[PDB]
Amino acid sequence: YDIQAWKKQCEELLNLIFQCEDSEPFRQPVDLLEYPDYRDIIDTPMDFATVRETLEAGNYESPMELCKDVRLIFSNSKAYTPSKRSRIYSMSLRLSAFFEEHISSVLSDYKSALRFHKR
Ligand SMILES: Fc1ccccc1NCc1cc[nH]n1
Repeated sequence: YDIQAWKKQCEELLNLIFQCEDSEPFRQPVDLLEYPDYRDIIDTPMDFATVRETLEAGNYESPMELCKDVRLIFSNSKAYTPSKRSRIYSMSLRLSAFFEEHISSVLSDYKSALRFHKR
């Protein structure tokens, strides 16, 4: 029933993601000195520190907004990868599976709580 519970749930999920070794390439913005043409392919950079900071600033209204930004981290990795077998891309697929497995109940509980609020 709690319309605000998603925020702490997302904080705890981001804590789990930061503990995951697979998140290391995604914890901070992609370095343009390491990948000079990054912005020629990727229009909207995103990373987990920017997601956490947006959440902690009170700049997400719902877990769907957070989920859209986290998914952008993974679609950027898929768009920039030179191969479907690359190391960083392979790490993003596992991390995406972990994130989707955990965010599902957060989204369901929030949407259910909001429907109850507007009943
Ligand atoms: F070299 C790559 C292979 C596959 C996906 C992404 C990259 N480089 C960009 C990046 C993203 C996060 N860390 N570095």
